[PDB]
Amino acid sequence: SGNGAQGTKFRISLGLPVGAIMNCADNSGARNLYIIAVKGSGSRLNRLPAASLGDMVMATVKKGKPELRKKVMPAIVVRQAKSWRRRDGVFLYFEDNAGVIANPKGEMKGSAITGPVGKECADLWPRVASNSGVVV
Amino acid sequence: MKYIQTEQQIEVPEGVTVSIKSRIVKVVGPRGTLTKNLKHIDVTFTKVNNQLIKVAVHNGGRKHVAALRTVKSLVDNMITGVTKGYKYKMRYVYAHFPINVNIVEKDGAKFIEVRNFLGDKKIRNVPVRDGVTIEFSTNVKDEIVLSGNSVEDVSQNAADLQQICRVRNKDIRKFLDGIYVSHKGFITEDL
Amino acid sequence: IIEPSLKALASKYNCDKSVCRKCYARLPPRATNCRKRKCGHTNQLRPKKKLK
RNA sequence: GCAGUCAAGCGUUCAUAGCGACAUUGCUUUUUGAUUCUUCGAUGUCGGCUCUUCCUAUCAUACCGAAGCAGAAUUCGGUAAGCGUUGGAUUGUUCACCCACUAAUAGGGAACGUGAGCUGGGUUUAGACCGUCGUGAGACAGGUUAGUUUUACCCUACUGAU
Ligand SMILES: [Mg+2]
Ligand SMILES: [Mg+2]
Ligand SMILES: [Mg+2]
Ligand SMILES: [Mg+2]
Ligand SMILES: [Mg+2]
Ligand SMILES: [Mg+2]
Ligand SMILES: [Mg+2]
Repeated sequence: SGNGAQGTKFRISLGLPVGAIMNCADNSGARNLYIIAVKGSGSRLNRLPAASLGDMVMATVKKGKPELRKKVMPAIVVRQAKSWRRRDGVFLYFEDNAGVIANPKGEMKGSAITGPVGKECADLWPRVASNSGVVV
Repeated sequence: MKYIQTEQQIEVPEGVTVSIKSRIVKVVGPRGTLTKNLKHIDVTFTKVNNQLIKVAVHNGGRKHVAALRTVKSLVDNMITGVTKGYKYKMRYVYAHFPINVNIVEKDGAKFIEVRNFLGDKKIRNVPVRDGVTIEFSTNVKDEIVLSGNSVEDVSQNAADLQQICRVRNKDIRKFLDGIYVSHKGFITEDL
Repeated sequence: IIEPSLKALASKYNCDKSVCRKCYARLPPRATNCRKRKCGHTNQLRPKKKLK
């Protein structure tokens, strides 16, 4: 929520620490992404930096096509699993964790996105919402 | 070496009449009145014949005798201020952004207000002291005129305006933008 | 607009100043010693650098 | 380890923006020596974990001064210890070295802070193996494996409570 982020994101619950493997929502060859860092996180002794819905993270593809493997690169979270509260009132949670890969300007490498995408993620990133299928 | 006695001579003009008790110097004339407390100095004043006053020090050192001549110039400036008056002119300097200044009221206090100094949104208020009276000069572009009895007030009021418009985090040699003091003089001409 | 007269007005305050070598303090143009007492009133000054 | 003085030279031009040889004057006890004053009727000998406080020789944050300071990005210095100074891969490690984030990943002290607070990987008892040395018993501060961590109810201090 900063690197070319059009708008400001309200706080939500932190689902994915470093070491989590979310799925790959896009169709650019990658199968699943191992999160190593969060762009724009704090620093406290012993605390793991934790991503959430709409954040940008540094990820390495573990399972997938051989070109994407073995090179750290940016990505965006599109579905969570740890439930979060919206200002409107209701709590909600997706079935599984997922995220698209994208260059640091915030532009989609893949063509389309399978499954639903969060409304908090869609507004913060314009190029995600261009290819987005179901918005919540 | 402890000087046995030293003295200076204050020449009083035909208009004014000055009064001193302890070390409180009242000075009255055609423009108005002034006052100054000098109870930190240790000197002696003495009258001789209306148009001449004699300040003196007895058994003074080097730094003591230095302050003796200072007192002459302070009391002289009170006399020249109440007779002729003081008049400080300043000019605007700018390249791209034109500075727009105007006198504004706030609880009847009167402030100088500088807008758009080097293309800024912050509005720079500067207070106007008691005695000084500001007015913008017609038929000369980008000029201001301060004037009053006291030098201490007028000059200090000019200095505040001067020092509220600094350029921060830039090469000041290149960025020559500000409101600078041009000419110091008197209100009345002739003298 | 530089303006010949108003350039010389601004340069009187900004450019025409000396500087102490020890403490880098700004000083008047024809001074002999630095007014700051931390550097010990040293007598090693120089002119402020010209712009092009 | 840290700081001065002098200034032959470097810095297109120019001793001193920023640098600086030959010399010379200091401060420090976060290095290592030199010494053997105290302790051998014993002051528990490495590192890590945990937690508090202090120092400034200031890495970042506040406000400033210089520049070979157009802007942007940097470089040198002042007042300042108010407030911060991380997550990992390998090693018992201190130290080191990489990856990543970050405003920043500054340096130190407190019996080389801290074992009736922990842990016991390391060192340094007894078991055992290899290599070199020794006629041999054995040696090796060379490598490798397995090896007991006791006691507070007393006075004070601290935290609460009459
Ligand atoms: Mg830990
Ligand atoms: Mg002896
Ligand atoms: Mg003991
Ligand atoms: Mg200091
Ligand atoms: Mg110890
Ligand atoms: Mg203990
Ligand atoms: Mg043999």
